[PDB]
Amino acid sequence: CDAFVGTWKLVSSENFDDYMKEVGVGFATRKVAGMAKPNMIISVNGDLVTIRSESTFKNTEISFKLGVEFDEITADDRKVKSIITLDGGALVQVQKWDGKSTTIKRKRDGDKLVVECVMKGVTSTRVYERA
Amino acid sequence: CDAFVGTWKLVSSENFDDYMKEVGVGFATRKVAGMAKPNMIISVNGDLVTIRSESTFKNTEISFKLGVEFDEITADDRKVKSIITLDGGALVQVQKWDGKSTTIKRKRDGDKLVVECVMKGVTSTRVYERA
Repeated sequence: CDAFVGTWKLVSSENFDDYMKEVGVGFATRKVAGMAKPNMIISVNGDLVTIRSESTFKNTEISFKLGVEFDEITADDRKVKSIITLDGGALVQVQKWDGKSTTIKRKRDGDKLVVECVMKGVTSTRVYERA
Repeated sequence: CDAFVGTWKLVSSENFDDYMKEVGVGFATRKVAGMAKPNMIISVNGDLVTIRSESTFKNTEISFKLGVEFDEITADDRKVKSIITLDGGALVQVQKWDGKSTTIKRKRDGDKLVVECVMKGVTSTRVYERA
């Protein structure tokens, strides 16, 4: 929502390759993804929130209503069911596929946007600043 | 053999966490191993070559005759069958366990010692200089 709207550029990443390993992403896609460093663009229109990621490798885009489950195809090409809710001022996303699940939390920290992704006890943290 | 004897200290590493992932090493051991940066000490006595790795985490040591298969327990605790031969001036090691195999090549490059480890198309390169 409002505090999230804008274009954000990646400043740092911790354990992202390890998170992708746990999600089962293959070596080549982990390599392209780790080189890509995508921007994040968030915008809101009525009750629909859009989150777009743009890079040379892949652009992704999801538009959703908070609290309504929807189909998402991830950058690493998983087809998942996602639900995003607003809790404690953070956007909390749960993605479920093949009996597995991962949580992606997007939260404000100071003037930054922090994305935390958790897959079975492995946590990755990516920090973004406004472009 | 002679060009290999001495104590060597790690200068750089490329793709080692990715190699350990392919060998099936778990997150915590990959983390301790990636932090450890072990020295390598090689010595020869008669027809027995000893290669020792020393770190805060684990010290490992193998003594072997070139061309004779032997039992090795790796730093990540796999129990493997190893054979090391001298080919083209490089020590070439093959480790086999549970129907899998990986090759570790130790070769001189200039004044450096280069260790290349290959597991199903993922290659890691570590470069050492004399201590």
